[PDB]
Order: sequence, then C-alpha cells, then structure tokens
Amino acid sequence: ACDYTCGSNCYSSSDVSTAQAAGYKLHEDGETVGSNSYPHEFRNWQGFDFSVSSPYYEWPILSSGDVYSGGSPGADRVVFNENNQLAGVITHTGASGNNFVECT
Ligand SMILES: Nc1nc2c(ncn2[C@@H]2O[C@H](CO)[C@@H](O)[C@H]2OP(=O)(O)O)c(=O)[nH]1
Ligand SMILES: [Ca+2]
Repeated sequence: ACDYTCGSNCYSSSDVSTAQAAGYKLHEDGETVGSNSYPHEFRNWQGFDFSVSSPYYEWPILSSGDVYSGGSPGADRVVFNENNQLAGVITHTGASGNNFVECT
C-alpha cells in the first residue's frame, strides 16, 4: 500500500494523477488559486534529482483526497512539468525551515 508517503500521509498513484490533472489544467489556462498562487514555478533550489525536464510547477495534494481549490495547502506537493509529466512528490513535513524532503 501507499505509492507515496509524505510524513504519515499515504497517497496512491491515483491520488497523485488526480492532483496533477487539476494542477496542470490551471497551468495551461493560465489560472491560479490560493494565497500563494498555485500552481507556481518550482525553482528546485535543493537540486532534487528529477528525471523529467524543467520547467517545474508546485501544486498541493491534500490528504483528505480533495483537489486543491484555494484553501490551506498543507505540507504535501506534486511537482510536474509543462509536458504534463510527474517530476516527483515532496513535502514540508520533516524538513527544517522552508525546505522540502522527498516523499518515500
Ligand atoms: N521552498 C521552496 N520554495 C520555492 C521553490 N521554488 C519556488 N518556491 C517559491 O516560489 C517563489 C519564487 O521562486 C519563492 O520565493 C518561494 O516562495 P514561498 O516560500 O513563498 O513558497 C523551491 O524550490 N523551494
Ligand atoms: Ca511554498
């Protein structure tokens, strides 16, 4: 069980796909939701080793299973590129400061 584990949140590949589709849709229409304007470009400061090509975009994936629509983001995120490919799943949980750690 769990294709991705961010902290204690367990996500299946289906949860990730759904979250990605919603994030990508907004990106291609040029729209954003939430105070931090999601989805927004992800600069990958930490140099995560994503295999897919940049640019990258940060989009919240909620543990409640709902698609993000502007409320509180939480700590988990799906990163995808303009080719609509999954770059990876990361979280703020377990990281210090304003950094991320990859979900296992
Ligand atoms: N932690 C972090 N924030 C990022 C990254 N890429 C983009 N951001 C967010 O997007 C802005 C533009 O690069 C940054 O100031 C940062 O704002 P936040 O800390 O407000 O999320 C990244 O790799 N790591
Ligand atoms: Ca952020």
